[PDB]
Amino acid sequence: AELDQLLQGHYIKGYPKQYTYFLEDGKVKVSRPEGVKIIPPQSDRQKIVLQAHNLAHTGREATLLKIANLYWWPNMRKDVVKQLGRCQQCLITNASNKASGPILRPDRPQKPFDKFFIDYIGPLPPSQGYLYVLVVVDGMTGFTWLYPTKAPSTSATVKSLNVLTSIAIPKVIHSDQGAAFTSSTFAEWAKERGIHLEFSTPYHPQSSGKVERKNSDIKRLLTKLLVGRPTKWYDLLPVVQLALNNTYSPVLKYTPHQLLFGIDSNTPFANQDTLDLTREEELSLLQEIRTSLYHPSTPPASSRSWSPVVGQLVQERVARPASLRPRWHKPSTVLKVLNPRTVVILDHLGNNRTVSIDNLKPTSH
Amino acid sequence: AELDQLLQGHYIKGYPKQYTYFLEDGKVKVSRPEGVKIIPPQSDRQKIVLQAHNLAHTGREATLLKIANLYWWPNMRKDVVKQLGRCQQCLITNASNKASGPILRPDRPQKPFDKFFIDYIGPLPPSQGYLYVLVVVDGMTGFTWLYPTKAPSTSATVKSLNVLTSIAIPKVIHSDQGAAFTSSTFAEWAKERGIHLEFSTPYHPQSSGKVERKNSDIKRLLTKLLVGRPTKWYDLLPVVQLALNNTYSPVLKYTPHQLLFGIDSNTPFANQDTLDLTREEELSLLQEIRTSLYHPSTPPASSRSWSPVVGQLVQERVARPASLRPRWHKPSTVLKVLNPRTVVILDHLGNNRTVSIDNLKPTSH
Amino acid sequence: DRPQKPFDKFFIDYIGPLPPSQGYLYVLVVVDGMTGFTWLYPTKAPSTSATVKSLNVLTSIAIPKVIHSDQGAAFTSSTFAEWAKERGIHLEFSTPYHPQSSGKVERKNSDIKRLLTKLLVGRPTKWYDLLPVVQLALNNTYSPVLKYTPHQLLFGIDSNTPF
Amino acid sequence: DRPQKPFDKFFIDYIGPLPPSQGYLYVLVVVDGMTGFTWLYPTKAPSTSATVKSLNVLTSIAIPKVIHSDQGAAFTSSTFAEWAKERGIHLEFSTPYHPQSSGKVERKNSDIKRLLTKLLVGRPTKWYDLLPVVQLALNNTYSPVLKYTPHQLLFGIDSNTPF
DNA sequence: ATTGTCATGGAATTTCGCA
DNA sequence: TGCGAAATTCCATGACA
DNA sequence: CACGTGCTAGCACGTG
DNA sequence: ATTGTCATGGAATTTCGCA
DNA sequence: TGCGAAATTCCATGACA
DNA sequence: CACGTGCTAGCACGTG
Ligand SMILES: [Zn+2]
Ligand SMILES: [Zn+2]
Repeated sequence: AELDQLLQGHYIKGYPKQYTYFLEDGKVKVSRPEGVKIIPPQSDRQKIVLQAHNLAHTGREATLLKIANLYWWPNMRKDVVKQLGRCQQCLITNASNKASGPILRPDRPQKPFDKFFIDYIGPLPPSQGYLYVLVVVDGMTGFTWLYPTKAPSTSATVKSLNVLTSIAIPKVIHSDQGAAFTSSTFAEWAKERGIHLEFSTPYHPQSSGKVERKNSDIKRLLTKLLVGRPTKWYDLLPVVQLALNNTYSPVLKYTPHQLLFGIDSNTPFANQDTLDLTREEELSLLQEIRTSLYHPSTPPASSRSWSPVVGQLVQERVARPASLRPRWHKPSTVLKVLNPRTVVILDHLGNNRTVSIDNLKPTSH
Repeated sequence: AELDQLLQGHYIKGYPKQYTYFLEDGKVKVSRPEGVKIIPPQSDRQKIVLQAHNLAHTGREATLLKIANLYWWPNMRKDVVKQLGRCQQCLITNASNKASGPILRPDRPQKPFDKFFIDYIGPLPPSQGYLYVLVVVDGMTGFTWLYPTKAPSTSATVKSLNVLTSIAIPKVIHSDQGAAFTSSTFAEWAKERGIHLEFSTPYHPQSSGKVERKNSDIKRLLTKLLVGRPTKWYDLLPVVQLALNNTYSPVLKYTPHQLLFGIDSNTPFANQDTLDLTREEELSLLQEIRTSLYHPSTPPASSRSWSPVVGQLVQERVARPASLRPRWHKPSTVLKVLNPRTVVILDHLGNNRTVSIDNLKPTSH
Repeated sequence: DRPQKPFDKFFIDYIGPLPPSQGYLYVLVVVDGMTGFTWLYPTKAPSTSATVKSLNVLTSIAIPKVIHSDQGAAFTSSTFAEWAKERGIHLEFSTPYHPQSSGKVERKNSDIKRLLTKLLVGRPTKWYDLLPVVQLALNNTYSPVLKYTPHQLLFGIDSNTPF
Repeated sequence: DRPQKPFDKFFIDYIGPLPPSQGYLYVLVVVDGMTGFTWLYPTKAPSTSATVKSLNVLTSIAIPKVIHSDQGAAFTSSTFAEWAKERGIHLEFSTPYHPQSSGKVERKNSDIKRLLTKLLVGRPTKWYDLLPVVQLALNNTYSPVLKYTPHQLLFGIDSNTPF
């Protein structure tokens, strides 16, 4: 009883007048369309709101309605939202209802051998005691190399990539932060050959999209070929590699082989259209195709997405959350906005993290 | 060389005239905008198409372009699609590009105790040597009961449901074809009490949506409550059960308790709005709420969906497909269209199956 | 004052000892004061201990404003009074040897007391298993004074098992 | 007839024996007929056996219309002729003791033959490990007659390691 | 400190053979 | 020209994770 | 040895 | 012989206190 | 009436599987 | 004991 001048009939900002505010039992009541409710002082509200919310750690509306049952005051929701911003457990467990910003469609690498994309497929069914495949996809062309390994180790990634780099050396190699790739040994091997290692954000395999999406064609064709047969794939990687490199992307009109060489080699259904040009008149035409290749632009934003601004409160999807454990880390802050879709955060540990917005939800309230 | 009258200059339906069809090497050629291509007889086409497709079991376009490299004939695609309809491996591995029809929003059960929805949550973290929860959700109200079990057995489902049915008996009980529910023992227990067992389609948990979506609120609140604490949940099922039954659905304006009783019991923030009516004037009002409760209608169809007609060729998502094994069964036929979204098929074994269209793709070609 | 409603008062009492059916020698009787609804909980003794076990199962469904009982040991203990306060359940007590109730509750506690005993000789020393059926009958029994069942007054619709 | 192109002809030959670097005593030399590109495959002997192992790795990348070689045992075997036909690779044969090539191939097979040997005394009996660097140099070597590298003629762009 | 991708097959649409 | 049939392009829907 | 990151196993139950 | 669901919180929108 | 602020409703986005 | 159906584990690698 401090803003109680309403009992004498005095006006207090935010309190309507066309009602009558009496007293009963020792409590300031108010007659309402809803019924008759109890107005507590400012001092007693924050506590009541909490009591109510705490019953099932309910959201804005569900929390208000429980209080509606007994109380009215000016802009109760204002007090309730204040509380949901403070409740630690709700903030770290409730999922989000805001979708990521629309995806970026990175420019295709300019030249063959600009960027290399890598990932490991497996474990697979043991064929000749091999268990994994190292897939190496060239950015620009989409030419793909397939190396059977006994494990996804630096040890064996190096082995393969040597046999590979005999043909050429790439400027950039991009991979998921897979164990074998983020080793120091690999950093060495790459430093030595003078190649820049570029790394995907964690738990975000669209980043390695080019490989993953080639993986698909690799698993798919392997399967079609191993139907009715027991799965011995080792002896098929050769057959798959060639076939895939030599299959047309409809929206490009070109095989990765073509985008890498300008003429087919001696493979079935060999295109001879550039037969009569000199190699020089032909290699020129290629420079042309490579420049005007179809390229997609970002799709429109979702009606209810969000994009990250500096110093905004933001939380990170828990790596591998335990059973019955919250799916979000303690809230954090945006430091650098590398693009509309990648952000560096003051991590919860409290490092620097470069994370995809996908593994982020904007903190509510 | 049978439709070779084109060499003399005769016309054959479907072959253009403004070109010139000569002979070289012993092969009927044609001069084209594309270049100079080879026309083989009818007898030699089907084989060529196959050769081409077989290189990477390529789709329509990707298969044509490989043939484009060397050949032209009238409506080559017509021949190519014919072949993709016959290739067994492509039909059983290529995914689909047609989405399911839009979902149905089944009428809410009319009265409390019309329909019961059940499922088992777990395994969980061992609390007092209990590992699972049997969740029982009432259709109409959404009142929910929570039974801690040591396993998801009929043995123990029966145990719980007895304690439950002491309050009332349900007309219908709906569950996923979970082991313990599709036992004959359970059929018995249910036959005895005279309750009809209604079963969800396999591998389609939206069917048990009402439970699953309550599961969510159950796991969510459990977590919020077990933050910082080690996960001993046994002693919390009581607290959760009450709290959840007594939390408002915003779009309904009502707690499941209210939809089941018409007044709150003695729980925090007890609504007293129907205080002054007789129990009779009150129980009547309830009959009213129950009738005019918000209900959603099916969302619009996707631009590129499909819906099942009788006798259509259709294939079924492989239960648990092995590694490198195709994700679809040999194609089959629609017998009965139970609704726009459930179908009975001549199974591949070759039984009757009632499957959701979600686990179905229309056979291509 | 204002009209009677459910959950306003639960009337509780023990019944026993009875013939040992799987160790259960007693039965806890809870009756809603207004609808005359009945819950039955088989216990091994009339202790606070098992009175709590059972009223927990019940108060996880719904919670009375008031519990009313005889001054039986289990009901008058501190343990129970602490258990009560914790939940905002008011305790009321029938003054010794002169039992208290409304019309309705007196007869229902009777119906049970006798209905229990009939299916105690008619179906003998294996009664445990049958309490659920008893409870269903009891709650689906027709009322003279209000021409509606407990299962009707409580849920506001017809039972799917009429009696 | 019509202009020269890559994959039209691969010229192959063995070189050895050499000082045992991890067991590899020979080297298979494949040179593209038009771009003068070079692939090098360390083998343990000049057998069809290891000629196949190696040309498989290569023919998984791209496939020549023609292989041309000396009448060395490995090249003239049935095994190899069967392996060839299977893939639609035509076999051509330099008539004994009087070796055959275009200008380009003659000099490149020379460059290698000598470049191999220099980094055979200069960096001694551990050569195996260095074949990749050799191969890179070889393919990034500048051409007089056509003022472009193999790596340029083959891929149509500048190497990311010029020489 | 970095970013989704592309085979696929009905459907929509633009090009073609012939007047 | 303009009209029917063919042929090529459009694209959303899934699987790679 | 436990921790971070990129992959597929695995176990349950009731029935045949 | 069967069928998705609903808490949630910014945003959109309809009701309210006062002239 | 009509205008600004409050209050209630709208809804798409995720997690249950 | 393997098979159908509804759940979460598990193992890999390199580094600290
Ligand atoms: Zn909370
Ligand atoms: Zn196929």
